[PDB]
Formats: sequence, structure tokens, C-alpha cells
Amino acid sequence: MKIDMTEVNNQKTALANSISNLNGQIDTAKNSLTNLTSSSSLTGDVKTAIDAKINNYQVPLLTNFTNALTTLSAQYDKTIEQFQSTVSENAADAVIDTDYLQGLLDNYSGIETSISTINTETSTIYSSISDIISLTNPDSSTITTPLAAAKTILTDTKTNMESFNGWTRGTELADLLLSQTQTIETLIGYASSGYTAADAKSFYNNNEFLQGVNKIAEAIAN
Amino acid sequence: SETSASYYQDLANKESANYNNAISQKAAIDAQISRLETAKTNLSTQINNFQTDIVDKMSDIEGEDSSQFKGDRKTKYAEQYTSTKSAATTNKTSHDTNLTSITNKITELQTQSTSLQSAADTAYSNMLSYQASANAAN
Amino acid sequence: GTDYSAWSELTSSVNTSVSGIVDLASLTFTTTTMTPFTSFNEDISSFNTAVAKLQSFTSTDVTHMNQAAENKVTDDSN
Repeated sequence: MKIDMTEVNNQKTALANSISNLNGQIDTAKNSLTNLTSSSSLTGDVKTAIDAKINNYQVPLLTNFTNALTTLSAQYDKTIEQFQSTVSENAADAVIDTDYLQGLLDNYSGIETSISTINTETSTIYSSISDIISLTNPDSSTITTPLAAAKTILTDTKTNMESFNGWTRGTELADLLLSQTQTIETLIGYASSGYTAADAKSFYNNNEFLQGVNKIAEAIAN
Repeated sequence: SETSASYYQDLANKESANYNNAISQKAAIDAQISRLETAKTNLSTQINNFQTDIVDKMSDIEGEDSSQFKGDRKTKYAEQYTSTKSAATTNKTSHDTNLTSITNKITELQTQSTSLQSAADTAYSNMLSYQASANAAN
Repeated sequence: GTDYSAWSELTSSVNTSVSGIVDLASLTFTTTTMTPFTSFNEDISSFNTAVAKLQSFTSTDVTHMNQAAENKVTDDSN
């Protein structure tokens, strides 16, 4: 269990670059589909059904894929927010290894025993010659108080690391992609019949999937 | 003869008491020297253990590897480590100061034991002179 | 009238532009092993799976649209 915020922020930049490239290619695919609806090279009721199919599904499908990229980017930023809030670590290059913290913790017992044993021994030799010369044994709690506080930091950090490692995101992107898959599968089932088929035409003219994609995009704009 | 011998005999009796008192005080001082030698031996052993088992072991919980521990959590941890290491060094210095005080006390007691032996030798020689004068006076 | 050449050229540009959408590059974590950050590749893979499914349908829908145009040419000629 290890995390390097340097690598995480580098992946955030690489993710933004790939999202920028995909959004440009998606916009090109949107323009190509738009050119079909504005074309007069085909006419009739079959063109009315194709225009309804493109404007109510094909273009919204490309729009929702851009919304999926924006949602994936927002979830990556929120995952960084969740890490920097659960562990309390706002450093941009922070490196934390749970096994390395445990290795530092495995040496505390030997130091704690040495401090407690030597303190008992020195206190004995100081009290044995107290009638000859009274000498003060130094306070061992001056060492063990920050020693335990330092151990708490290693105790709390390792715990929050293991705690954050089990944190789960929401189903926002999973629900968006399931809506994409179900819509595409329905368009596949209608591809064997004609565009002017009663069941297929009624589906192409239904704008509920378009309104759903419009609502996801409008929420993203605020 | 009777007031002259009693005069020197009384002075010999006092020097005899001074000898026995000086020897007893020297025996008590020598007993304090022995107890401090024991304390110096055991304190030096615990000082060496404080260096190897406490001060020298601090580097094993430091975490100076930047490739495995870096950020604000290391900063908060390095602060408490510095306070722990500074306290362990201070407590060792305290033991070294007490060890010096014990050594200086041993030296002062050895000087006092020699003075008590010199006082006993003087009292014994005075007793022998007074005893000879008291014996010849009769 | 129906111009099949212009229509087939536009549907060809649709199939080209949709297939021109590349895979979302997977993130690379060499030292980072956190599950919340490692599990992002499953979301990227499921994204490219849904996109590849749209690309397969688009390749079929382009052929479907071209057939509707030539059916319009054949039936309007009669």
C-alpha cells in the first residue's frame, strides 16, 4: 500500500490530455452526423425517420460520452480530495508507504523497553548513594511523551491509509455507461427492420434519451 | 611524680582517643568511597547502554528515506522525532554530569581519608611520647 | 430527388469519424498501489467497451442508411 502524489498529479495531466483529444474526435463525429440531417441528398419519410434517429440518439450518444469523460475527470479530482481529507496530507508530492511506516513501528518496542529499564537502573544507583551525595535522576517522561506522540502519527496515518484504501466512488459513471449500452443495444435490435417500421419509428421520435443527456450536460455546466 | 606522671598520662589518654576517633572516621569515609566506586561502575554501564540502546537506535525510527516517506505527515512526524531525540540526548548529558559529580566526590573523599590517616599518625606519635614521659615520671 | 453519391459520401464520413475515436489511454501507476486510484482503469476499460459497441453499431447503421437510399432510388425510378 503506497501512494505518490507526484505520480497521481502526472496521471491527472495525462488524463486531461486524453480527454481533450477524445472530445475533439467526438466533436468531429458530431459534425459528420449533423451533415446528414442538413443534407437534401435524401428525401421522404425514410429521411424523416433517419433525421429523428440521429437527432434523438446518435448525437446524444456522442454528447453523453463527452459527459462521461467530464464525469470521470470529476471523480478523479474528488478521489484526490478524498485522499487529502482522510489522511490529512495536502502535499503535491507526498509519498506514504504503509509497509514503511510499519517498519518504523517495529522498532518502538525495543526503544521503549530500553528507556524503561535504564530509568529503573539509574534511579536505583542514585537512591543507593543518596546519603553520600543527592543527585537527581532525569525525567524519562521527557522522552516517552513525544515518543508516544510520534507513534500516534504513525498509528493514525497507517490507519487512515488502510481506511481510505477501502473508500468507494459513486455509480454516476456506471449508471451513465449502462444507459449508453442499453440505448445502443436497442438501436441494434431495430437495425434489422426498416426506419419507417411502426415500432422503430416510434422509438426514433422519442426524445427521452435526448432530454436525459441534455440534463446531464446542463448539470455539468453548473 | 604524681601530678607530673598524671599530667603526661592524661595527655597520652587524649591522644589515644584522638587516634581511635580518626581511624573510625577514616573507616566511614573509606566505606563511602567503596559505595561510590560501586555507583560509578554501574552508572558507567547504564550510560553505555543509554548510548547504544537509546541514542544510537533513534535513527531506526527517523524515516529519512525521501523515496518512501514525504509530505506533511513526515513533517509532523519529524518534529516529534526531533523532540524525542533531543530529550534522549539531554537525559544522557544529565547522566554524564552526575557521573562527573560522583568522580569529583570520590577524589574529595580520598583526600579526606589521607588527612585522617595523617592525623592518626600524629596522634599515635604524640601518644608514644606522652606515654614515655608518663612512664619515666615514676 | 435522391443523390446516392452525396448521401453515401456523407455516411462514409460518419463511419470514418466515429471509428476515428481512439481508446482512452489507461493510467500508469508504477509505485502507487491505492485501490481508489488503481480501480480507475476499470472505468476507462468500460468506457472504451461502450465506445467500441457504438462503433460496431455505427458501421452497421451506415450500411443500413446506404441501403435505404438505394431503395429510394429503385422505388422512385418505378
